[PDB]
Amino acid sequence: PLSAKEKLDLYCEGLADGLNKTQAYVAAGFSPNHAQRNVAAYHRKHSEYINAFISERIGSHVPMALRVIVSIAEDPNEKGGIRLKAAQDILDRGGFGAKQKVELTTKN
Amino acid sequence: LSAKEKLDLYCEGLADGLNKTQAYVAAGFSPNHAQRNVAAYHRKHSEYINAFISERIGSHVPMALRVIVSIAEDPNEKGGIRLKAAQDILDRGGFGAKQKVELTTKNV
Amino acid sequence: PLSAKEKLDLYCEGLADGLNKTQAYVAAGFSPNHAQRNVAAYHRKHSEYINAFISERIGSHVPMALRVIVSIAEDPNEKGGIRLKAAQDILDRGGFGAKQKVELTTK
Amino acid sequence: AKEKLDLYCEGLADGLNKTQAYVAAGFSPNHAQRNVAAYHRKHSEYINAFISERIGSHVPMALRVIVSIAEDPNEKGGIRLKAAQDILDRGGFGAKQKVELTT
Amino acid sequence: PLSAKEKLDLYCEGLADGLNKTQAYVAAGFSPNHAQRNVAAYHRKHSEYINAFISERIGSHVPMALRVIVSIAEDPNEKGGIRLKAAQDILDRGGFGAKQKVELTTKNV
Amino acid sequence: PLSAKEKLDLYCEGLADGLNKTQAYVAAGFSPNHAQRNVAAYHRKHSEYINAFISERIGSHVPMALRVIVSIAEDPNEKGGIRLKAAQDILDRGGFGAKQKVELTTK
Amino acid sequence: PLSAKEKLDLYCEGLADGLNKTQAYVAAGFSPNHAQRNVAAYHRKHSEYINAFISERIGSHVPMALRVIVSIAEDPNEKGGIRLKAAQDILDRGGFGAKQKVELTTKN
Amino acid sequence: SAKEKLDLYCEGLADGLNKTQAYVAAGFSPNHAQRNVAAYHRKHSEYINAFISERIGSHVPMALRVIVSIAEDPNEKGGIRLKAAQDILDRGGFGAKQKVELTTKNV
Amino acid sequence: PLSAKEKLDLYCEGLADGLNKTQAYVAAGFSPNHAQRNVAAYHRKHSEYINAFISERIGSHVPMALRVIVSIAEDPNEKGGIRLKAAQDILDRGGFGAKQKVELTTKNV
Repeated sequence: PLSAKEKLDLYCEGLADGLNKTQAYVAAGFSPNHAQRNVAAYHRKHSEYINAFISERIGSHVPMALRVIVSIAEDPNEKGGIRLKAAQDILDRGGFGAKQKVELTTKN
Repeated sequence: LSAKEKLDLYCEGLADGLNKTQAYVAAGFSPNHAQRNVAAYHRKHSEYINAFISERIGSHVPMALRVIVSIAEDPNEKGGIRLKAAQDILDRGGFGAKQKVELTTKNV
Repeated sequence: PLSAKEKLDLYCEGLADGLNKTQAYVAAGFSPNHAQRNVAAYHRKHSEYINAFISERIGSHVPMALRVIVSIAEDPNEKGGIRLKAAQDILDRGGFGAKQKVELTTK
Repeated sequence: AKEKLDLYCEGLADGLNKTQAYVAAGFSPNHAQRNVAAYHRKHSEYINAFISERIGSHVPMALRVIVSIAEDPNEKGGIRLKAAQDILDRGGFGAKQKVELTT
Repeated sequence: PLSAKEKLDLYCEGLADGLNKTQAYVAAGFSPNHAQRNVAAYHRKHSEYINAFISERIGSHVPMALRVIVSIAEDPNEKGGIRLKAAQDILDRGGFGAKQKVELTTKNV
Repeated sequence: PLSAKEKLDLYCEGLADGLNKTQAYVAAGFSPNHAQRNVAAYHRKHSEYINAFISERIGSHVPMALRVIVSIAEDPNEKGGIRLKAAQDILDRGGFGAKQKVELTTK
Repeated sequence: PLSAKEKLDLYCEGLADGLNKTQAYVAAGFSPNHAQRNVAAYHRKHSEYINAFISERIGSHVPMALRVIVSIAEDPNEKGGIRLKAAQDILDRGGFGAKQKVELTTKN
Repeated sequence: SAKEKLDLYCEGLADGLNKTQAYVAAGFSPNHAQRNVAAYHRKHSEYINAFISERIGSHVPMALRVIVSIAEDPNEKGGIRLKAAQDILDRGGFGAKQKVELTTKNV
Repeated sequence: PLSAKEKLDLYCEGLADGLNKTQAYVAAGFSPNHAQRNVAAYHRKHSEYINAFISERIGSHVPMALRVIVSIAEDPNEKGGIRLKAAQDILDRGGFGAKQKVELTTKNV
């Protein structure tokens, strides 16, 4: 007796690691005999929620990436080019770069 | 069941074994009329197969996410690879690029 | 009792595999002496269909490439950068990608 | 409640765990997997602003790294050139034209 | 007993294979002694047909290239990056590709 | 006896080199007793000026960069590719390099 | 006695091959006492024709390059990556290419 | 004198890259450094930018001569010579440009 | 009488080879004392012509580059990737190029 969206979230969490749709479906608590078509219909209904959830899991891992990038930028034992790319990366994300393009339209 | 279930079974065989005729004969079809029916059948049902294979491509995204997270968190990986994976998840998380200034000239 | 279209499709498959205009022409089951002008005329007549066929042939190979990329992503003994590129590719084709650019016109 | 949220935000930014950073902010320790989800999706924009400010905090370090690489005589030539070009690009001196012909 | 179109076709074939202006000119069957001034006018006259012929000839080679790319994709003993690039290539030409970009115009007038 | 603008400039310069916000705050000459809260409010207030200062410092380092790029271009015992990239770069900043695109829009 | 058009073409050919303005100028036959005073202006006169001449000369080498690319693509003793790049190149020049891009415009 | 110290301060920044250091090296008041250099630099930003843009224009013949020498040097690596030749041909006014567009809509 | 239009071009040649503004100014036969400012002002006056002249000098070097590229393409002992890049460059210069792009502007305005 659980929220249908919460059992859907359990299905999503089980799908994110163990990589099988019907397996996560029955692990979400559905009919084990009416299994392989009902998981397909359920997935085809709530596709947009699944995409938003996957983007949420991507966003959950960003602080690790930030620590990695800063540590590489301040690492004295790294190659010069990799430090330069890390410093460039955080400077770009900080709001500094530029591009000047000149256009010339010779129409016919 | 419905001929559509035999078609999706045929699509499953096409997704794994890379042969039109082999996936045809695995569906339970004519072994004598082999080159004839699979070509017309495939040329008719293109959109369902394309949607099915794009769904199969999407089926592997948790694996790819786990791989990228592992490369970012693997302590013994090269500096450049850790930096590039971290840049990738930061970009997919919603932290990105920057400015461009335009200058428009026109034909005499 | 064979269709012109079917003969044409056999000629296209033979051109994709046996790599010669006159050779694939006669392998389609045609006249071997009235060939060198006739195969050229036949090719320039049905060019759009041959190109559509070749795109169908390219699409015939996408599951192999899909398996290749998934295998490269799942290989524990592969170089790090290549695994990363394979996973990036699967994430991009799955529908999660790149972002913004700001415009400012000085005219 | 926002100051306790900032406490939780720093704990999340450094220790990389939702439930642990939740209880490390001085919040309810028993019921974790449900309330942290609602709180996290609730203040998403605040967390994003928090992380973008933290990204901006490291900019002086990056600038110093790039100038050091540009001034190092024992650095490879290609890396020195890329760094000097990079600060020149960020300083406001750059590129040029592209001509179009539309039929 | 040949027309201007068939001698032009022989001229184009000789130019595609034997690579010489006077050589491809005379293999079409003209006078070899007073050649160097007239070939410039001839080529500048039928340039577009030669270009279309050359693109046709390029289109003649696609199955060889396709076979090479597929073999590289299925070759297990090839470097990982080249196998990856090849699989990416056939997927891109097959119709599975890229994605979004957001615009932000801070306008002037 | 110096402006809030001069105290802000010293705080920003200290922020350029001196990492601690609170360290750059007290080195700018403010109250050391309540610094860690007041530096947060002060920084969140004057964000645009600090960003402008950092862009000013980036421009402050450009003559060094020009000297390095021209010197690497003039180095007689340097690799060809690096000399080529530097010469290309200064030629591009001088106002050279062209690129043509023909468009065909099928709406 | 020489036709002016043929003489200009000969001067152009000398620039194309023997790499000198004054060399091709004296190779046309011109006033011996003065050349530099006029040759610079003369070159500035027929600039567009010389550009057409060099654009024709680049096209003169196209079948050789095509043979080069086909041989590199079909040579079995070449690196895998170079074989792939050559095959890709001839496939692109044959007319088979790239795909989509999504736009999202936020206003001001 | 004042102009001499103005451009010498910039060349000193080009040589050892520090504003207070180049200010005290330029030959003005050595006693007050951190405030007077800030005011002086903020005033003449356009002047230093124009000066360095002129200095860049001073070096373009060097870049051209270096590139031509790299292109015609017979014992240089092949790829570097090819990149140099491509660059000089591109700046001479010769490049490829094809592109077919197809703009759709959600209706 | 050397005209100001042609003497400027001689100064331009001196700037392209002998690499100094004031030195080329006095090497045109000017006052060596009227020095550091006068060459700067002269340069600021005729900037567009100086740029056009250096562009003619840059255009002067294209035949050598073409010779080099064809030589690299024709070298039997050159690396495969480098010969391929040379052939790609000359094919692009001949008029054979790029390919498709699909646009889709689905947004909430």
